[PDB]
Amino acid sequence: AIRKKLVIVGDVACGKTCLLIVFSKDQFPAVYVPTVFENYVADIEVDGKQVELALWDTAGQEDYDRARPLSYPDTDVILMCFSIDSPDSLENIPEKWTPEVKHFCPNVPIILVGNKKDLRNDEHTARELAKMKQEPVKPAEGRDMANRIGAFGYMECSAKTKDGVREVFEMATRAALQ
Ligand SMILES: Nc1nc2c(ncn2[C@@H]2O[C@H](COP(=O)(O)OP(=O)(O)O)[C@@H](O)[C@H]2O)c(=O)[nH]1
Repeated sequence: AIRKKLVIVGDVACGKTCLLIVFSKDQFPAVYVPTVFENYVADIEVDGKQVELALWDTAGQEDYDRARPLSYPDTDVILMCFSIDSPDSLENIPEKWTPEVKHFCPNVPIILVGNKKDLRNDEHTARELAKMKQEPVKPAEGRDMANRIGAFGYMECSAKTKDGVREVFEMATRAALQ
Protein backbone atom coordinates (compact mmCIF):
# COMPACT_ATOMS: atom_id res chain seq x y z
CA ALA A 1 0.00 0.00 0.00
CA ILE A 2 1.41 3.37 -1.08
CA ARG A 3 0.69 6.17 1.38
CA LYS A 4 1.48 9.84 0.81
CA LYS A 5 1.05 12.58 3.40
CA LEU A 6 -0.60 15.73 2.05
CA VAL A 7 -0.67 18.98 4.02
CA ILE A 8 -2.76 21.93 2.82
CA VAL A 9 -1.84 25.48 3.84
CA GLY A 10 -2.97 29.02 3.01
CA ASP A 11 -4.69 32.02 4.61
CA VAL A 12 -7.86 31.80 6.72
CA ALA A 13 -11.01 31.38 4.59
CA CYS A 14 -9.13 30.76 1.32
CA GLY A 15 -11.02 27.51 0.72
CA LYS A 16 -8.71 24.83 2.18
CA THR A 17 -11.34 22.82 4.09
CA CYS A 18 -13.99 22.98 1.34
CA LEU A 19 -11.38 21.71 -1.15
CA LEU A 20 -10.70 18.66 1.04
CA ILE A 21 -14.42 18.16 1.60
CA VAL A 22 -15.27 18.16 -2.11
CA PHE A 23 -12.41 15.76 -2.89
CA SER A 24 -13.30 13.40 -0.03
CA LYS A 25 -16.96 13.38 -1.13
CA ASP A 26 -15.95 12.40 -4.70
CA GLN A 27 -14.58 9.08 -3.39
CA PHE A 28 -16.29 5.83 -4.24
CA PRO A 29 -17.72 4.00 -2.50
CA ALA A 30 -19.42 7.00 -0.90
CA VAL A 31 -18.29 7.58 2.69
CA TYR A 32 -19.32 10.09 5.35
CA VAL A 33 -16.98 13.11 5.26
CA PRO A 34 -16.12 14.77 8.62
CA THR A 35 -15.42 18.46 9.25
CA VAL A 36 -11.77 17.98 10.28
CA PHE A 37 -8.89 16.42 8.35
CA GLU A 38 -5.85 15.22 10.31
CA ASN A 39 -4.24 12.09 8.84
CA TYR A 40 -7.59 11.50 7.09
CA VAL A 41 -7.16 8.60 4.62
CA ALA A 42 -8.55 9.17 1.17
CA ASP A 43 -8.18 6.42 -1.42
CA ILE A 44 -7.43 7.74 -4.87
CA GLU A 45 -6.48 6.11 -8.15
CA VAL A 46 -4.22 7.95 -10.59
CA ASP A 47 -2.73 6.45 -13.75
CA GLY A 48 -3.92 3.00 -12.69
CA LYS A 49 -2.24 3.10 -9.28
CA GLN A 50 -4.02 2.84 -5.92
CA VAL A 51 -2.77 5.52 -3.57
CA GLU A 52 -3.64 6.30 0.06
CA LEU A 53 -3.57 10.06 0.61
CA ALA A 54 -3.30 11.07 4.29
CA LEU A 55 -4.90 14.54 4.42
CA TRP A 56 -3.79 17.24 6.91
CA ASP A 57 -5.71 20.52 7.11
CA THR A 58 -4.08 23.54 8.79
CA ALA A 59 -7.39 25.44 8.84
CA GLY A 60 -7.83 26.90 12.32
CA GLN A 61 -4.05 26.89 12.82
CA GLU A 62 -3.16 29.79 10.50
CA ASP A 63 -2.23 31.94 13.51
CA TYR A 64 -0.56 29.23 15.63
CA ASP A 65 2.94 29.78 14.26
CA ARG A 66 4.60 27.43 16.74
CA ALA A 67 1.92 24.71 16.81
CA ARG A 68 1.23 24.51 13.05
CA PRO A 69 4.74 23.31 12.01
CA LEU A 70 4.35 20.12 14.10
CA SER A 71 2.21 18.77 11.24
CA TYR A 72 5.00 19.10 8.64
CA PRO A 73 7.27 16.10 9.40
CA ASP A 74 7.35 13.52 6.59
CA THR A 75 5.02 15.39 4.22
CA ASP A 76 5.06 14.05 0.66
CA VAL A 77 3.23 16.89 -1.08
CA ILE A 78 1.99 20.38 -0.22
CA LEU A 79 -1.20 22.03 -1.48
CA MET A 80 -0.34 25.71 -1.00
CA CYS A 81 -3.52 27.72 -1.50
CA PHE A 82 -4.76 31.25 -2.05
CA SER A 83 -8.17 32.51 -3.11
CA ILE A 84 -8.75 33.98 -6.55
CA ASP A 85 -11.13 36.51 -4.94
CA SER A 86 -8.34 37.64 -2.60
CA PRO A 87 -5.07 39.10 -3.99
CA ASP A 88 -4.04 39.50 -0.34
CA SER A 89 -4.05 35.70 0.09
CA LEU A 90 -1.86 35.43 -3.02
CA GLU A 91 0.65 37.95 -1.64
CA ASN A 92 1.04 35.76 1.46
CA ILE A 93 2.23 32.89 -0.75
CA PRO A 94 5.81 34.25 -1.10
CA GLU A 95 5.71 36.33 2.11
CA LYS A 96 4.47 33.69 4.57
CA TRP A 97 3.72 30.19 3.26
CA THR A 98 6.65 29.50 0.90
CA PRO A 99 9.47 30.32 3.39
CA GLU A 100 7.69 28.29 6.07
CA VAL A 101 6.95 25.26 3.88
CA LYS A 102 10.42 25.28 2.30
CA HIS A 103 11.96 25.37 5.78
CA PHE A 104 9.98 22.52 7.33
CA CYS A 105 9.44 20.59 4.08
CA PRO A 106 12.66 20.93 2.07
CA ASN A 107 12.49 19.39 -1.43
CA VAL A 108 8.85 18.40 -0.93
CA PRO A 109 6.80 19.22 -4.06
CA ILE A 110 4.38 22.15 -3.82
CA ILE A 111 1.17 22.49 -5.83
CA LEU A 112 0.16 26.16 -6.01
CA VAL A 113 -3.64 26.15 -5.94
CA GLY A 114 -5.97 29.03 -6.75
CA ASN A 115 -9.30 28.32 -5.03
CA LYS A 116 -12.72 29.89 -5.73
CA LYS A 117 -12.17 30.33 -9.49
CA ASP A 118 -15.95 30.75 -9.73
CA LEU A 119 -15.56 34.11 -7.97
CA ARG A 120 -13.26 35.54 -10.67
CA ASN A 121 -16.36 36.41 -12.73
CA ASP A 122 -18.59 37.32 -9.76
CA GLU A 123 -19.93 40.89 -9.91
CA HIS A 124 -20.25 41.15 -6.13
CA THR A 125 -16.65 40.11 -5.36
CA ALA A 126 -15.55 42.53 -8.10
CA ARG A 127 -17.26 45.45 -6.31
CA GLU A 128 -16.06 44.57 -2.80
CA LEU A 129 -12.47 44.28 -4.04
CA ALA A 130 -12.81 47.55 -5.97
CA LYS A 131 -13.42 49.28 -2.62
CA MET A 132 -9.90 48.25 -1.62
CA LYS A 133 -8.58 49.10 -5.09
CA GLN A 134 -8.16 45.41 -5.95
CA GLU A 135 -9.46 42.86 -8.45
CA PRO A 136 -9.57 39.02 -8.76
CA VAL A 137 -6.32 37.16 -9.39
CA LYS A 138 -5.66 36.55 -13.09
CA PRO A 139 -4.53 33.07 -14.29
CA ALA A 140 -1.22 34.55 -15.46
CA GLU A 141 -0.45 35.89 -11.98
CA GLY A 142 -0.95 32.45 -10.48
CA ARG A 143 1.27 30.82 -13.09
CA ASP A 144 3.97 33.43 -12.48
CA MET A 145 3.83 32.94 -8.71
CA ALA A 146 4.11 29.18 -9.28
CA ASN A 147 7.31 29.69 -11.30
CA ARG A 148 8.66 32.18 -8.77
CA ILE A 149 8.18 29.88 -5.76
CA GLY A 150 9.38 26.81 -7.66
CA ALA A 151 6.09 24.92 -7.44
CA PHE A 152 5.68 21.56 -9.19
CA GLY A 153 2.65 23.06 -10.92
CA TYR A 154 -0.23 25.50 -10.76
CA MET A 155 -3.92 24.58 -10.70
CA GLU A 156 -7.15 26.52 -10.40
CA CYS A 157 -10.31 25.06 -8.97
CA SER A 158 -13.69 25.72 -7.43
CA ALA A 159 -14.99 23.70 -4.50
CA LYS A 160 -18.43 25.21 -5.23
CA THR A 161 -18.71 24.08 -8.86
CA LYS A 162 -16.23 21.19 -8.35
CA ASP A 163 -14.34 22.39 -11.46
CA GLY A 164 -10.64 21.49 -11.23
CA VAL A 165 -10.81 19.67 -7.87
CA ARG A 166 -10.09 16.20 -9.26
CA GLU A 167 -7.10 17.53 -11.21
CA VAL A 168 -5.60 19.23 -8.12
CA PHE A 169 -5.39 15.93 -6.27
CA GLU A 170 -4.21 13.97 -9.30
CA MET A 171 -1.32 16.40 -9.75
CA ALA A 172 -0.54 16.33 -6.02
CA THR A 173 -0.46 12.52 -6.09
CA ARG A 174 1.85 12.35 -9.12
CA ALA A 175 4.18 14.88 -7.48
CA ALA A 176 4.22 12.89 -4.23
CA LEU A 177 4.99 9.79 -6.31
CA GLN A 178 7.77 11.34 -8.44
N1 LIG B 1 -17.57 30.80 -3.91
C1 LIG B 1 -16.82 29.92 -3.26
N2 LIG B 1 -16.76 29.94 -1.91
C2 LIG B 1 -15.94 28.96 -1.41
C3 LIG B 1 -15.21 28.02 -2.11
N3 LIG B 1 -14.49 27.20 -1.24
C4 LIG B 1 -14.80 27.66 -0.08
N4 LIG B 1 -15.66 28.72 -0.08
C5 LIG B 1 -16.21 29.49 1.05
O1 LIG B 1 -15.12 30.18 1.69
C6 LIG B 1 -15.34 30.23 3.10
C7 LIG B 1 -14.09 29.67 3.86
O2 LIG B 1 -13.38 28.59 3.19
P1 LIG B 1 -13.25 27.12 3.91
O3 LIG B 1 -12.74 26.15 2.91
O4 LIG B 1 -14.50 26.81 4.61
O5 LIG B 1 -12.13 27.37 5.07
P2 LIG B 1 -10.53 27.69 5.09
O6 LIG B 1 -10.00 26.37 5.68
O7 LIG B 1 -10.25 28.74 6.06
O8 LIG B 1 -10.04 27.81 3.73
C8 LIG B 1 -16.64 29.48 3.34
O9 LIG B 1 -17.70 30.38 3.55
C9 LIG B 1 -16.85 28.61 2.10
O10 LIG B 1 -18.21 28.23 1.77
C10 LIG B 1 -15.28 28.01 -3.55
O11 LIG B 1 -14.71 27.27 -4.33
N5 LIG B 1 -16.12 29.02 -4.04
